[PDB]
Amino acid sequence: TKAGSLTIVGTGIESIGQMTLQALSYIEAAAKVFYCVIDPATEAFILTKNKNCVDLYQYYDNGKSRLNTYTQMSELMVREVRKGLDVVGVFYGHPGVFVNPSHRALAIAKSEGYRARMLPGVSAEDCLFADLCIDPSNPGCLTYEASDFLIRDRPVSIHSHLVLFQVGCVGIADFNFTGFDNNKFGVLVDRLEQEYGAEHPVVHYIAAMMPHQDPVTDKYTVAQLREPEIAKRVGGVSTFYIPPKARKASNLDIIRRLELLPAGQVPDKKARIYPANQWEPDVPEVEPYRPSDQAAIAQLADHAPPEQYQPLATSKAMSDVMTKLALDPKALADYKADHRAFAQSVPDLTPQERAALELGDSWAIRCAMKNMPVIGVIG
Amino acid sequence: TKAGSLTIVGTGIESIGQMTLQALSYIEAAAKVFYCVIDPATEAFILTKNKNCVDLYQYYDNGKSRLNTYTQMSELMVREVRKGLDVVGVFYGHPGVFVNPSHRALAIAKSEGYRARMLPGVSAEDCLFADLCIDPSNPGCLTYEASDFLIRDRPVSIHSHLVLFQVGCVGIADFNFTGFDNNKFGVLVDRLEQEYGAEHPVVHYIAAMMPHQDPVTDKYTVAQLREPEIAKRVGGVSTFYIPPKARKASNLDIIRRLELLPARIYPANQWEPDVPEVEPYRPSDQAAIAQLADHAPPEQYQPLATSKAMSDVMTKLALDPKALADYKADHRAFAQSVPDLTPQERAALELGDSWAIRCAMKNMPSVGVIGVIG
Ligand SMILES: C[S@@+](CC[C@H](N)C(=O)[O-])C[C@H]1O[C@@H](n2cnc3c(N)ncnc32)[C@H](O)[C@@H]1O
Ligand SMILES: C[S@@+](CC[C@H](N)C(=O)[O-])C[C@H]1O[C@@H](n2cnc3c(N)ncnc32)[C@H](O)[C@@H]1O
Ligand SMILES: [Mg+2]
Ligand SMILES: [Mg+2]
Repeated sequence: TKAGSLTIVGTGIESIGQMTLQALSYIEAAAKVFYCVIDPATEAFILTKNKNCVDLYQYYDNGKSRLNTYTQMSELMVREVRKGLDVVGVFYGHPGVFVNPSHRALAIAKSEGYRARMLPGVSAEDCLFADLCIDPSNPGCLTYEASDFLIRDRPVSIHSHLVLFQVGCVGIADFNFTGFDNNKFGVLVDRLEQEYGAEHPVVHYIAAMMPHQDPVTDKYTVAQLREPEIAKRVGGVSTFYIPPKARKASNLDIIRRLELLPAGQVPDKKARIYPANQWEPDVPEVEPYRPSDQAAIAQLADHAPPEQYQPLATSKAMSDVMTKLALDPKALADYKADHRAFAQSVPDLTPQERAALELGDSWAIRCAMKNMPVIGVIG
Repeated sequence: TKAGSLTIVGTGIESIGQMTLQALSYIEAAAKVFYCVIDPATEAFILTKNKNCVDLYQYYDNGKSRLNTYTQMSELMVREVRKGLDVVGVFYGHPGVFVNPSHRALAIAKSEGYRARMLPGVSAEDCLFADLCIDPSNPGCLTYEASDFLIRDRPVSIHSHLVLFQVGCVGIADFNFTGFDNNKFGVLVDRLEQEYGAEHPVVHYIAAMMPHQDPVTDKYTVAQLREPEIAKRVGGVSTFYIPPKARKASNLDIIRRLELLPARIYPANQWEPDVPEVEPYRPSDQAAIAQLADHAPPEQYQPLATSKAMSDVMTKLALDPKALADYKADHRAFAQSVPDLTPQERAALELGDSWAIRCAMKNMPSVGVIGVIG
């Protein structure tokens, strides 16, 4: 085994609360930490959990290309990996969603034979779905970088959700500590008018960064984005959400191939899943209590568990070790190095529990933890 | 005006580790918990954190429409809200990403006048970006439900990433405890052949659910998906990633209006067909690295300058839901009861404005919110 590793983790968007349990445990275990976050409470919190940190944010500067900064950020991390150290990089949100230097550093580490992994986090788009009360499933979601959207003439879909990141720095390749002069913003507004029309809604979204703050969820017309006092509200942490303009027709040939309806029958056009998208222009709210809904609610009074339902029935020893593998990176490493020896080290496991842990297979652990007489489709 | 609330939270995809600190703290503080997760170690963990939990998974059944189950799930949660209680619903991953009952329950609670909020979590798409080593920024990302993709003829874009959820149950409305007979999967494969070609890559992705497991990241051709032994590997936790065919050329009219020049970023997408190796250390990269020797902190860079007392209270507001509720009820009273704050710190907390808290915690030299790493 070659010494040295790079694990890159996120902190989420809202200070501290949106960090994952595994991001925290890897930060605490690291030999060195490199971080890039944009609120002071999160920075202070990281500095309590590890005493060998470097702030990557100081490698930005007024008038400096962001590409130069990114090469510097990545080289600082890989230099320490090359000394045989367990290094952790930290980026706000999800560390691989609209983040350049993380992909670069991990690809270099991997090419040179070091252990390299990214742990996912909660992005600004994850926050958007939660705060605007939409699901990417209905009716699909397109996500772009705003400048790229324009330069490569990326296609819109007026029947699906559209999300645009980096709307506060259209055509801007450098940095300033105070803020951007977003004077090419009109080029974006022109594209939106062309595709959606002057009166279609655009939602200006800023997720709350502090736990007591409310999110910004302000609706404007495409035309209203040319007013100055409205335009200056769009900054470095602004994202746009553009809702669908219309509903796309169903394909009858596909409906028959999928056997969803027989030949001769057409879908119910006036049918929608509750609730309606609140941001769409002139769309009425759907009824939550149709007769079929009301009948399902009646069945609750009766209801008991089905015969094939598998209730949880585990032990303290088993639950404890499974929790430990998720929260203690050193215990995980030991388990992976030798399943059998780790399994024999754990007190109080039953023969079936010890064997299931010895194997490590998903089927085995489920048999050991559930009363028997992988399907999670909630979509 | 009215007692009772609903907060919906997620657990992430990989057992326990991918839960957020705030999802955990709201689960602990709740009067009643309702959960729907799909591995036993996460279920066991939830049950150690609150004494009053109900498993929503028992409302599925063989040959029963998933729609009927979703209506029952939402009504059970809102019933406890109507009793004036603080209720938490828990769904695996992000609780609003391809999840029907969460949106339903939140919309009903809001319309009736109760407090209602969703806290975001780590989705299967978040895991996909991390494990396949791709960024939705480059070159854009389209995300669809596989059956909806077919039924409403949703457009493909051959120059952007494509992600498809629910590929294991094409055209299937009901539930079965054993698994799906995914016998309409061929209709999906036909659309992908029409749009991308028989030899184009499709990556079959399953994120690790247990902390010791490896992800499934198996690359097939579209044509290979017709083979019975390959098709039957696609199940209830399977997602597809389809990479771009090629790179789209820049538009000169727009380049002129943005005032740019009339150069691929490292690293290249490993999944895209016939993409060459990009050099990590070009001349410009080598010169950026040389500058690290003499580098010092910029003049307008604002180093953190805070106190133990101020850091502690900001951490407390993020990790203690009842402390947050107390502060939001009365900023003055809360700030007065925090020991050892400076006058500037106490006044900043009383205001609660972002500008005030940032001034209190940083040195401002001779005010920005600017995090563009994309
Ligand atoms: C360099 S990127 C980093 C994104 C981050 N890694 C994430 O996971 O969301 C910066 C862009 O993220 C989005 N963003 C960051 N903070 C946000 C917030 N609080 N609310 C809404 N969008 C935000 C904006 O579009 C911004 O221009
Ligand atoms: C009902 S949805 C729930 C999604 C969940 N809320 C999330 O945040 O990802 C079920 C679909 O999620 C995706 N999914 C769930 N678990 C997964 C895993 N471990 N790896 C890849 N995709 C997964 C699959 O597309 C699956 O058919
Ligand atoms: Mg990534
Ligand atoms: Mg949502």
